[PDB]
Amino acid sequence: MDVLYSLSKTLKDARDKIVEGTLYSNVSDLIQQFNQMIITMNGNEFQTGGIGNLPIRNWNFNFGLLGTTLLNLDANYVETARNTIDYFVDFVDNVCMDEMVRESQRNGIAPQSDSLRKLSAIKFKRINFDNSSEYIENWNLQNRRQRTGFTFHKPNIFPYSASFTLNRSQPAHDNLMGTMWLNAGSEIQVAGFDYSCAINAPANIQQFEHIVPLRRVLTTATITLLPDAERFSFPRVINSADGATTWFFNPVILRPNNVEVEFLLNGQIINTYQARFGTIVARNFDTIRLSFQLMRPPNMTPAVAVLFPNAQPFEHHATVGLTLRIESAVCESVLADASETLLANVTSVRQEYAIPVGPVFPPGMNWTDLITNYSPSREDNLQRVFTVASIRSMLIK
Amino acid sequence: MDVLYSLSKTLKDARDKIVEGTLYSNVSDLIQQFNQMIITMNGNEFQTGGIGNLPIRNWNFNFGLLGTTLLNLDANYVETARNTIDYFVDFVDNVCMDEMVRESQRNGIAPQSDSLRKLSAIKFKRINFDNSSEYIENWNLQNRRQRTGFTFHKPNIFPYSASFTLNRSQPAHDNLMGTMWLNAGSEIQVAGFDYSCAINAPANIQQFEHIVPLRRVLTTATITLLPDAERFSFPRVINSADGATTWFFNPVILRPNNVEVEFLLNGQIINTYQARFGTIVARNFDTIRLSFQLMRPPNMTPAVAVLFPNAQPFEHHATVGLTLRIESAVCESVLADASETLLANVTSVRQEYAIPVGPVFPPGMNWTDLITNYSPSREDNLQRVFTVASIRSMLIK
Amino acid sequence: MDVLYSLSKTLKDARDKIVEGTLYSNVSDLIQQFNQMIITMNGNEFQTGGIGNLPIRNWNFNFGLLGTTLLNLDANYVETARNTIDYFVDFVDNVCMDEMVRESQRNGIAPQSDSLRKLSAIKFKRINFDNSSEYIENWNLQNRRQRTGFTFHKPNIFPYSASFTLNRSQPAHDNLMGTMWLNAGSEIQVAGFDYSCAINAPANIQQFEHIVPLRRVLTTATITLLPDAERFSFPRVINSADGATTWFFNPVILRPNNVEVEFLLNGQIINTYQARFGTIVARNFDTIRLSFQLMRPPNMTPAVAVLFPNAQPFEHHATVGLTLRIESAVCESVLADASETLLANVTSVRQEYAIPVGPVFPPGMNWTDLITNYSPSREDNLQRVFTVASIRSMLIK
Amino acid sequence: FGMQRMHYRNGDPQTPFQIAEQQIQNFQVANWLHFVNYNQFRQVVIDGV
Ligand SMILES: [Zn+2]
Repeated sequence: MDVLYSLSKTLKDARDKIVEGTLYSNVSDLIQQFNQMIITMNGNEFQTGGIGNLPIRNWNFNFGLLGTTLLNLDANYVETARNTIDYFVDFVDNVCMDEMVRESQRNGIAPQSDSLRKLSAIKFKRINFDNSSEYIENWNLQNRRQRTGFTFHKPNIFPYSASFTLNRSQPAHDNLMGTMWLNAGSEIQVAGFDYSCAINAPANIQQFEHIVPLRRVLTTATITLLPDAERFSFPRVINSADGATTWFFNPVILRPNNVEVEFLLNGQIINTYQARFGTIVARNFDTIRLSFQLMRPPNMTPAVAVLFPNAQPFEHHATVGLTLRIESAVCESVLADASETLLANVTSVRQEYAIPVGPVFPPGMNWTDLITNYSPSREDNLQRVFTVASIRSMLIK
Repeated sequence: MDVLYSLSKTLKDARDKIVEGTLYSNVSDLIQQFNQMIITMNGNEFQTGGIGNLPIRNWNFNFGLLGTTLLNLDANYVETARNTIDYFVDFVDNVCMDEMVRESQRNGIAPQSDSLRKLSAIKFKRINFDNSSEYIENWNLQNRRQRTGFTFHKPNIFPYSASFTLNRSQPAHDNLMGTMWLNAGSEIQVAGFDYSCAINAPANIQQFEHIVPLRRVLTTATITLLPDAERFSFPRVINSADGATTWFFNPVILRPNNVEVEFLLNGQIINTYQARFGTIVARNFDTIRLSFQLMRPPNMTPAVAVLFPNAQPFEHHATVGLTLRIESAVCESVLADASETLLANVTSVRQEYAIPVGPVFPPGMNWTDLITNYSPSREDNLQRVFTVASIRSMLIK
Repeated sequence: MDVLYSLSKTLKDARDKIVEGTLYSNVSDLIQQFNQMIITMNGNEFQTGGIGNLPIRNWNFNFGLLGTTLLNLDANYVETARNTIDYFVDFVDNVCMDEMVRESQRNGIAPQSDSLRKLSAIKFKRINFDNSSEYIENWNLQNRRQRTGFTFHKPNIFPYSASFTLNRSQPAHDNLMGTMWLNAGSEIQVAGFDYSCAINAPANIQQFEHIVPLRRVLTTATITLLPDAERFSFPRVINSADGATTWFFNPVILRPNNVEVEFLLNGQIINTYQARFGTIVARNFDTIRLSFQLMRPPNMTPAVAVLFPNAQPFEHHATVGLTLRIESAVCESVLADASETLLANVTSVRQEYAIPVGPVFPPGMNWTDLITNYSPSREDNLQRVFTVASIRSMLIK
Repeated sequence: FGMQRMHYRNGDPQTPFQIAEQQIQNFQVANWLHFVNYNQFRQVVIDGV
């Protein structure tokens, strides 16, 4: 695993530094690495593929060393090295696709393919080169039990969920109370409603609350908070809880009163913010607890006072909502986000070669089903496959 | 072109590695490159500028080599090298602005300025250094006909478009049917409507469809799909097709029934997703085909049943919409996106020096007009200018 | 300051390049740097912490050099170097937290902690290594008075603001005119309204305008402009100016007529765009001036003509809005954005160790209060603390 | 080429041809100096020997 990154690092540098006309002292230490790759790899033989429609290929290495005697590199020296690099870079593609496609349930952090088990001998350890990427540095710190961290831009921490809750209801569905929400990606939009507009509430104030637990602990997040749910603002018809009938929701929107956002960790309040919108921070949390309340306005112009009567026909329903959005955070387990394409490389290999459903991952690599039940057996497999997908992205985009 | 990147790479490293007090073995291989720049460049003379308000400057190189005899670098050695770097870094600015401003129609991939044509001799090829950036690596892989790829965050693949289509209409404009859409940046919001709410449709179901063709083929995209068009949710008045009269649109919103999203490539279905919202992938596609339908609810409470009568006056119009958004994808041609500023550097040079409209690019470098007719003659010019803008961004931000 | 970055650069490279089994020529120049760190640092003694709940620790350096005689590194050579790196990387954490927590008002660009004042002697200058990061390169260019630049993705340039303005009002609040806006993060949503729908305006056209001044000058921005404010599109009730009464706002939405966006610099028009939506550029500006107008439609179908009478009861109010959004720009002072987490590292240290409110920064490091009054005394402190937070992020995530 | 003397230390890690190929600017002289520097044998087992 450490020597699979070390093969790809000095094939990336060999296509970049060994160019025509360059001075020899620029590449004097790469060629000592590239010659010492070849000496270790000669005489061995490998075999990749076999699962699904992934074809079986056999690999055999018998190459010669590079020359170490020029002052400026010429077109003979480049063209005799390109037909050696192009055989190794085809070998690393078929080892990385052989490993992203396999999985185990007992110990997923171990190598699973036949070729990567064979590269983990002490014979092949002399190919080891620097480990400077983000995923190979966190592969080594976490293997010694030291603290790691991945930096994300808009991480997919919330599974998709769109539902509601009725705290007061009747079969006519004309005097209701409760909340509605959408949790999707890295964004929460909750909105509380009350059809009577707190005409009989004590002190004309109705209290709402919405609690979102996370799956993993986030660290040093940057969060944007805005006092409107724009998705629950228009008239719509909504089905019932069991799909029997439908009910109508015609909102008018007040401002949210007495907003309190809390950031919990094992039930302890780490941060809190009271009527403070814009950008906020959250240093360590795993549970977000939103709290906001509706207050009936005590003074109303004649255009407003017609909307909220005392009797039963309520044609304009009051609505109070919020909107939260995580911009960037630092987690310790691997996730998906909006910047890098490591999830897209894993699913595209499995979909292309028609791979059967195994014992660990959901069918079709569904991210909503995978972050919902994000077991420690799935975490060790998901890190092992995102790290191999990161090695393949250096050579083959 | 390859030696213009090689001038900027070792002037960036010369301001970073040649600092006061550093050990000599840290910079022992950079000085052999920097001295070998100077030997090649002496005795030559250059000329940049001349088009628009870009002034004409003459360049002449007569410099001395750097010393290779200290153990730790002192303030004499730094200050005698800064007054050599500051002349080269002024030369590279005026060659990069001379090339981003010119264009050709026959073969745009060739150098156009007078200075960059002169740097493409075999005399200047010994200045060549490593080619490790993203745009200079894809400049070399594509020059040998090998497969390339650029990674984008929210790529500007859709030209701006906001229009509608009426599948059923009359001059009164009170019983309509069709779709509305906004395609802008990397986001599609389509919404279908029906004023009668399928009271006379067969099985009370109305079918909608919206097909978006792309300009270039995208690969391994990460796409977010949400079941509401929030832009077509409020009451508005819309002009007619020929601008004669105006018509009114008062929506209420049902949920989209039987959603199918397809990802086509040469008419072949690569991927498909049926009633699956959240994050999805798309491994290879060039045409997105959205399909969704409106179904009249069979059971309605008395608050809902007043909205949809059988007769002609329809005061509340039914609406069903979707929302699609591309987070990150990998294309093969150059584009614009939301992370890097290579389009902004090209237009800012042309606007500053009052450059006349040439034969290839649209007036004012309008991106909506450039991605609409994205010919292969414009693709070769746009890659040649984004690559020069990437070289200038290393030295001068 | 320059030698604090140089300690962290060669401890990051020492954990990456000194691995088991690697060839000695790969690390032959790092060990000459790492041995020359140790010779300078021996015999000295330091002291960090003391403010808030940050504990006091004493540091003392007495270490031995590394061996320079192997051909391939073995597990003795790695394990004898890891127990030297782990003492230095604990020292740099407690110097970086000692400096992010302190501040001054006279000259904030000078070092404030006791340890960083002691590292600024000429004895410690031989530890200096390359300065290749973005923040340490802009630390050195700006220290000699040369032009710098930071590249941001969605920069937090606007303080949070949500308010309105009534150009025509009466205590009944039934015939109003004015604008509403939200300025938050990097997004402007302005919307102008008129209850009479220009029935008595000259030529039935009502003119609106909204001017947003910036705090710092932005350069080469990429801006998305869309012709709808989706936040001011639904019915809501709004309080009065002094919080006395509430007033009702029921919108219908026309399209914006005759849109002009201007980009000012010292009162001079740099760029202008007239009825051009989508993506636009802005090369140099510090003031955005939006201008748009409402026009009554001259031809109306019978469904539209009922909405806008001639008399006083106006139940459907006209609304015209815009939406602007900065995707990426280049500033010269430090800011916050949506990609990097340098603001989150500073506040998380101050919140964890219970640090009292000092003379410069707002209580709780409130970014809305800090960009509102962004004095040159706060700019020198904010750059000095974001640069230290960038050094700590290399070693400890 | 008008250069000074070598001023060579006994016990230099580099031979006098190795600190000469980085000082001389002539292409035809210095790439012969580079051939003499990095000239060695090649160990190949021919017939078991
Ligand atoms: Zn982004």
